[PDB]
Amino acid sequence: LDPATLAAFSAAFRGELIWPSDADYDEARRIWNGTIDRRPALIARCTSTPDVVAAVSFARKSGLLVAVRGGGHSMAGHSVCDGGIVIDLSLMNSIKVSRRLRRARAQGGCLLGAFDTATQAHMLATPAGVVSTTGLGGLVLGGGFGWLSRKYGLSIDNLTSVEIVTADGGVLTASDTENPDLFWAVRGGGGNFGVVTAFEFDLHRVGPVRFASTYYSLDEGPQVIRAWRDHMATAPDELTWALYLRLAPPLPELPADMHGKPVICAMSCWIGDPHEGERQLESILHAGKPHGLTKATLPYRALQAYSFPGAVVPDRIYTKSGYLNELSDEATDTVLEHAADIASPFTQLELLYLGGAVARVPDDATAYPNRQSPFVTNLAAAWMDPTEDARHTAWAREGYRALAGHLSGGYVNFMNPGEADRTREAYGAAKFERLQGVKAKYDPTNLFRLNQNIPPS
Amino acid sequence: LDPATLAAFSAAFRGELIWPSDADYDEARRIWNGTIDRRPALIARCTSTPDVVAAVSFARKSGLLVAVRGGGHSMAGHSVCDGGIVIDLSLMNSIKVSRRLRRARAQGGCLLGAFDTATQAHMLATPAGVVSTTGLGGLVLGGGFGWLSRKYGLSIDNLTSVEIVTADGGVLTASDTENPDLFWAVRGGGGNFGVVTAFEFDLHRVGPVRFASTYYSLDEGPQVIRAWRDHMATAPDELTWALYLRLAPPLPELPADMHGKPVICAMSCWIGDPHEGERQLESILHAGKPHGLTKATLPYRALQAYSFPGAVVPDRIYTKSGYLNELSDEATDTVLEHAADIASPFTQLELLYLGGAVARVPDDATAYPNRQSPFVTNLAAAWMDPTEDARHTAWAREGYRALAGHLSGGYVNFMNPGEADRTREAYGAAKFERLQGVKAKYDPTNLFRLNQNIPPS
Ligand SMILES: Cc1cc2nc3c(=O)[nH]c(=O)nc-3n(C[C@H](O)[C@H](O)[C@H](O)COP(=O)(O)OP(=O)(O)OC[C@H]3O[C@@H](n4cnc5c(N)ncnc54)[C@H](O)[C@@H]3O)c2cc1C
Ligand SMILES: Cc1cc2nc3c(=O)[nH]c(=O)nc-3n(C[C@H](O)[C@H](O)[C@H](O)COP(=O)(O)OP(=O)(O)OC[C@H]3O[C@@H](n4cnc5c(N)ncnc54)[C@H](O)[C@@H]3O)c2cc1C
Repeated sequence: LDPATLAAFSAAFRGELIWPSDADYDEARRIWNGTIDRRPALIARCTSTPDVVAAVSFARKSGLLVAVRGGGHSMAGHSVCDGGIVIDLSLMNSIKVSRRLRRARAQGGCLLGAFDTATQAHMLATPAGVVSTTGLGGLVLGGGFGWLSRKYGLSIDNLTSVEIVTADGGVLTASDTENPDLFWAVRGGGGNFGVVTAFEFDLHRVGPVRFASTYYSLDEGPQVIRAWRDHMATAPDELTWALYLRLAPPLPELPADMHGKPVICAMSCWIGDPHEGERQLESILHAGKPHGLTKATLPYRALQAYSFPGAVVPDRIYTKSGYLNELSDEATDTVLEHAADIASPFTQLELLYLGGAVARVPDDATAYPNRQSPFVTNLAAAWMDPTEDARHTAWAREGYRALAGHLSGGYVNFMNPGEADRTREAYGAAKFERLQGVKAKYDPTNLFRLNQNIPPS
Repeated sequence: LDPATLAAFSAAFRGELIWPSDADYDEARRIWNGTIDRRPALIARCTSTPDVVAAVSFARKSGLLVAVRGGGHSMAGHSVCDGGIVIDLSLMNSIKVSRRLRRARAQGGCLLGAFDTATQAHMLATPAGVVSTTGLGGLVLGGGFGWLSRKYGLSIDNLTSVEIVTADGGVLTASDTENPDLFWAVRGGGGNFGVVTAFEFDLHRVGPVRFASTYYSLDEGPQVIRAWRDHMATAPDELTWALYLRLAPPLPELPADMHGKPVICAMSCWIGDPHEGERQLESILHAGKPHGLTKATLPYRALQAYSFPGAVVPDRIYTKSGYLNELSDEATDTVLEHAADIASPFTQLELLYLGGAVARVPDDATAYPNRQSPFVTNLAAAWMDPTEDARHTAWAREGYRALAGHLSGGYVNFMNPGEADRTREAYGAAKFERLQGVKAKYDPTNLFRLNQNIPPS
């Protein structure tokens, strides 16, 4: 690099720089998806909005490929690059909560767990994903859903404004009253339009929630899934009920006989009065014979911390995901036969139901696509051994292929590293080309292209 | 203030200053103990170690009373002052966790829930308190105990070094090899010796833990508490079992007749193989009939997020606590009789058992006193109404007074605002006077006096 520019950048940067020669480089460059092994020229750990301005201008002037990293959970591996700069936000994880306002301001590098901790100090909360180690940054920019979404919508449905650094180094506010074209785009358009350094959210009061997790044999697979899809079609918003097909974990609540064998793990909660929730959950817990039933009344922060129970975190991941408008009987049996071939104990075939509040938002209100498709399926292969990559990748691909016509769209936040060309299909032509128009205005050179990328014009 | 001193301060300060005229003054100055209503001259929200150096030097030159704020959980209200400066660390909450080193470097404003999130990304953990909103900063400086402590010790038993800003504005490292007198003092000596801007910890791998919570009627109060005190005397380190006497929360797992009436809430976990945990917990669950039994195998981060059942944040608190060397039958009847008079649904009479790894550290190895007393009781009055302060406070004082002589020492982190004169008894003469000698060296002017204070010399 040009020393003057490198020196210039350094003069303006108060964070920590990690070079390939430094000691925390190999670990700083690893992301959650360990199949992605890349070596940046530079890792810039920003500590403030001025730091990110300096890093973005440096990358622009040097012509370095820009990776932005929040929590490192990209299933496509977008948060690390070969030979470019990582704009790493993981040290910007402060959150200010006003109890009086029911508002949270969170930095771009926050983890969900920290966010939930800070808001639950006041018994407040807003929708986010179910794994607490996930970064707020990439989750919100792609939409973000979890236990609270059927009641309160997507994370973007509770976003009130952002502070964002654009590719030319300027700091902008985006809200419904300031740069509203940009505010439209960041609500579902990913990292395409700049580095969000602050997210502001509306918060809701969420007290203890009745929660249940249990396991069904695949022998009862057809009636469980059918009961689930039938019930969710008319369920109240307060009910969330998700199915995860997987090998049974060797946990004491399940008989040793079931351990390591394909099962349906069913998790459900009631967002509302726990007494009503006890009644609602028990009415849906017995479509199959429930094994290893755990029922609890949990602080919301404890529900957020629950997924998923297990001795390790898988090192290698490959996901194939899409939406469904209906889950047909043919589609049910296909999921069940593919679940029966699960090989790794970390792999999950996820069946999620959204709808509710998410569905109620007008389709063009944000850049998030496919609100009106209630089902999400995610074949989430996960494993350890690098020499078994092909078998696990193959399980997720062929499951996806067997379902293909039932599936439409795609959640940008579940895309794998080979799915760069799924961007148009995911958004649809209308949203895609409106996003292209916002990109030509705020990122005309496509400085931000490590994402489900939207080329300008 | 003197405008050239202030102008120098603000020039060196990259954080936020909050003045009494500022919007968010009133909220920034509130702490968790809402009986403490104080108005600082200035709240300085630090964002880095250089910020803390600037604020500390500004306070010293200005002669402002210094309050240090981490998580705001001071039961004595030490984290806000009338007329001084709050050096507020709550925006410094970044955590670096290295999976290879099993190390966590945590800034001095971290909350436990953020720390546990960050370490559990690698299935790692280290002992801390049981409520995730507590500040790491004040908790560790007093010792720190929770679910992992009988197995792995106090938080200070896993602290390997700190970065600390002393009253003269210098930044020091303290460890077993650098400034070891100071390193002894900060491990149990509170905020007396400076502002800790970073804590480094050893981490341990902690996977799923078998957990149980249940409630006993006070009718069976005597046999439950006797079984508890008899069993813990010889329990393995892996078992933690705590009792919380309280009004039963109106939760669906409990019969409506028990709602709002005094009960023993018993929580236990096994830090180890969940199948062995299931065996161990069931052997201790049946000294009385368990009502509202919840059993679960939880990620450790979810165990940390669990406390407490009901999840309501009380506005007003008053605590009386001490250690016990033995729990006699007469002390047991006293605890049961006072619990029967609990008036507020947020109030708890806590019965904890430490021992284990805490008790195997030599007594003089740190400044934390009374490792050899295994029992802790905490009469924690908590309520909403400011016009009823006297009743709630009276319940706590009277309970403590009833216990009398069974109680010795006292955990500095459970002191109330009227307990400044308990510092000597809490530490004991030998530790107190050694701490004074460390105080004479590192804080001779007693600039840091909002704490269980140790005067120099
Ligand atoms: C185990 C696991 C569980 C999950 N659970 C769910 C869930 O329940 N619900 C759900 O909706 N999703 C979930 N996700 C997906 C998650 O939403 C996406 O992986 C998301 O992009 C991760 O965000 P991140 O900041 O952690 O990842 P990163 O790898 O850091 O970044 C992902 C993308 O966001 C961009 N980006 C990140 N931060 C910023 C920022 N501040 N400004 C601009 N761009 C940014 C990056 O450039 C990249 O394109 C899960 C993922 C994993 C791995
Ligand atoms: C609801 C609740 C549950 C609790 N649970 C437990 C538990 O399970 N186990 C346990 O051991 N304790 C527990 N505690 C007590 C806790 O350890 C003390 O309240 C502790 O002082 C909290 O630290 P803090 O930073 O949050 O509070 P603060 O009010 O911000 O600070 C308390 C003291 O520490 C000083 N201080 C704080 N941070 C720093 C720093 N970085 N450098 C120098 N000084 C600092 C302050 O000056 C003050 O004297 C609990 C408290 C509450 C209120």
